[PDB]
Amino acid sequence: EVFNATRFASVYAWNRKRISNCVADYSVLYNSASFSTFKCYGVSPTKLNDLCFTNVYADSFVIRGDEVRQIAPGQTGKIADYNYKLPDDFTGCVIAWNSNNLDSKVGGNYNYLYRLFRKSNLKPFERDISTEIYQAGSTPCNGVEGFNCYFPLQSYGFQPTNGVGYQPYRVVVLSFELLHAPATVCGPKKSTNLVKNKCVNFNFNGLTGTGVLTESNKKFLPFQQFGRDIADTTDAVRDPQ
Amino acid sequence: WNSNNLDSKVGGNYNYLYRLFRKSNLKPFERDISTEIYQAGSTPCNGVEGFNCYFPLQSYGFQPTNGVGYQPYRVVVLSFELLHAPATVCGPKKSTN
Amino acid sequence: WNSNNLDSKVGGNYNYLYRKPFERPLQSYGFQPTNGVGYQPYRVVVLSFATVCGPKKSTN
Amino acid sequence: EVQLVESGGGLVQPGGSLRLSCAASGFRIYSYYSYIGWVRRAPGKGEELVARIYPSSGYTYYADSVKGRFTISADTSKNTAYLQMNSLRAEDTAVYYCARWDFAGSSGLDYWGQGTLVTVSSEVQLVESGGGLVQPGGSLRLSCAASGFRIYSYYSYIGWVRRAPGKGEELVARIYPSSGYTYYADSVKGRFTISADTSKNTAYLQMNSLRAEDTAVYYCARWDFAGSSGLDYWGQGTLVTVSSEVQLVESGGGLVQPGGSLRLSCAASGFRIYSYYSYIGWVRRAPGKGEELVARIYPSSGYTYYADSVKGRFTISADTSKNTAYLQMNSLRAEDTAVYYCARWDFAGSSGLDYWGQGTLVTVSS
Repeated sequence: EVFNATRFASVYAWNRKRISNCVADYSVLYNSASFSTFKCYGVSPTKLNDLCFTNVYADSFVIRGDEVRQIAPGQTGKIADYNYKLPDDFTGCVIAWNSNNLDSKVGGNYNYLYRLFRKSNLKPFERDISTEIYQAGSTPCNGVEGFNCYFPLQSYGFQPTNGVGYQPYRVVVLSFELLHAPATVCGPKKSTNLVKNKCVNFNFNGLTGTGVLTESNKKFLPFQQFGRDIADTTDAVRDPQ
Repeated sequence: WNSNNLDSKVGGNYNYLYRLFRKSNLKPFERDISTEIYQAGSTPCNGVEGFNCYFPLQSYGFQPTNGVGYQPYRVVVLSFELLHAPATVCGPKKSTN
Repeated sequence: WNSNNLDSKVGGNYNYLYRKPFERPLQSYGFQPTNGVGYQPYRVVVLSFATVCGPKKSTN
Repeated sequence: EVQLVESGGGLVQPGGSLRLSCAASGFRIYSYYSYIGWVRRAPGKGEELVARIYPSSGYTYYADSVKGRFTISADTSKNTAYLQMNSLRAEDTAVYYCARWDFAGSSGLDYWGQGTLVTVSSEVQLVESGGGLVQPGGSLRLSCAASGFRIYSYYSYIGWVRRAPGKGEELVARIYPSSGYTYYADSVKGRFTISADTSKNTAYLQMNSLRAEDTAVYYCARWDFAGSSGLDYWGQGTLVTVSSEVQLVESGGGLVQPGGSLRLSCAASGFRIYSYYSYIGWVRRAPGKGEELVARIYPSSGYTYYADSVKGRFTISADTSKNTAYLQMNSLRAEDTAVYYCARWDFAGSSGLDYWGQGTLVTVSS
């Protein structure tokens, strides 16, 4: 619904889609080979299927192909600094593909805006939709253009005739959040039955280890999902089903 | 800055010259004070002026009566060099009590 | 390696024919001993480049 | 290398229009989101922003003083910015300049063109008069008005040229009012004075102590400040009288009796047969027929090829020291009457016959 969305946001005003209460198959996205870029930080595109997460956020927008490379941790540039940035501590996936048959036309598809001018650089997940005329020089702009005064948001003239670097690309960035909270999202992973009083390997909603899964009376508060030993290791779980 | 009270006079201040011809453009901070006749056309100049042959320099006829774009301006350009030599040109120190 | 005294022939050495990297309609080359370099044949050998090691040099 | 280059100024009638053009040299506009606009400086004013075009974003922006009249456009193939100024008024007289703003996070106009003057008022000619008859020892004054340009303020210099009967043009004098200097030719120094009146925009030549040898048609000419230069605009003149490979070239055709033989020869012009692997064959066209192949020789490869209709009778050969192709036709029959032509087949990797010879007729009869 995001990747094949018919409409993407202007990058200066990139959209954020909340994905929750679902099964997340990422192997179907990765191996579709529809993407030119599918760069996952920390955890590979097909391994993150083993992680559940409580929330997944899909940041959806259109940029020029030459700016796709700026959507990464530690980067600078007109998109990384003024339209859409990623944090150094990014463990998500940057997925991008050519949309030269969707977001471009002869004469130019100007539906997508981006920021050139900003008083300061963006925080990793900041969005900035101000229409104030940027003052580059010494003369107050007072809302209008003039010498060293220029409206900060311009369209990308996306045309099918552009070389690849200026063809439009659709970019979706997937941020995956692991909280103390129970998962609402799991990968395409089948469950089995519980076994007690035997040594087993286990996986409880993404929590793994080896031990004997006996039943107990630990008085977990209604909202607690896991317990702890004197060693501060997990010594109990609540079964996710 | 404007020097229309220094480098101009009624009748014309002709104390300043500039080059109208040069075989090629100057390199940054190049100076060119040659006095050979520039050959603008095909006719050999052989050291003298004539059709399509001109002395490369010209005077600026500076007058107080010129419009602003033709009034003389004094220009000083500050070229700041970082050499292996010790720094010797530094602004004032921001000292306090 | 010039072969003007080996392959070239006065009446023309026409036994070498000519017409995708390393691919292995045709006319021959008129190699001739009395002609200039353009028509002097060369033995051309191309070395594309573990199984093949040169010598280890040594001393006393 | 990187610069803004502009032209297109001139004189325009109020209510009409003028178009300016500024080329992007050393850089491109569209592909770098570089923005090129126009700025003007009206007499009595400093710089005023007029318009900016961003081909890469598809937008044009304008200053309030020109909105509704001026259009800014660009040609991304020609990499040139243009300003189309419609409905011009006298108040729009200004030197127009092009300027460069790169995309950003601040920016500004760092690169500038040279500027050109747009005059809007209610086309260049040098207009002269003052010729006539003067007696030796007397004097005559010529006058050349500058129409469409200004001598002092546009650095357009005016000189004089004379052409005596039986002679070509000889430079007489030059005046440069913008520098305050005059120059003379050696033949008139000490007698002729050149002057100008900048309030009349007119150049004058005062010729004293004229002699019969000074009879000439005198002309005025313009020399703009300038590298290369020359005299483009000239006055009409007035008379001052002072008084009291490739081709295959071929021959060898003619009449041969059947059972006999005939030899044809083509000289290779424009190329060399052996050294460039250019192969020469023969094609014939019999009366009542179109072209038929006869033979091809490759002396540089040692090969010959023949058409089925001549195999066993015709031999093709070449002499590489004469750069000439030959056809030896033995046992000729009446059926072999044809105009024979040479054709060139270069080695390729397909090829064909592009260059053809002149042709010659071979008649076989009794």
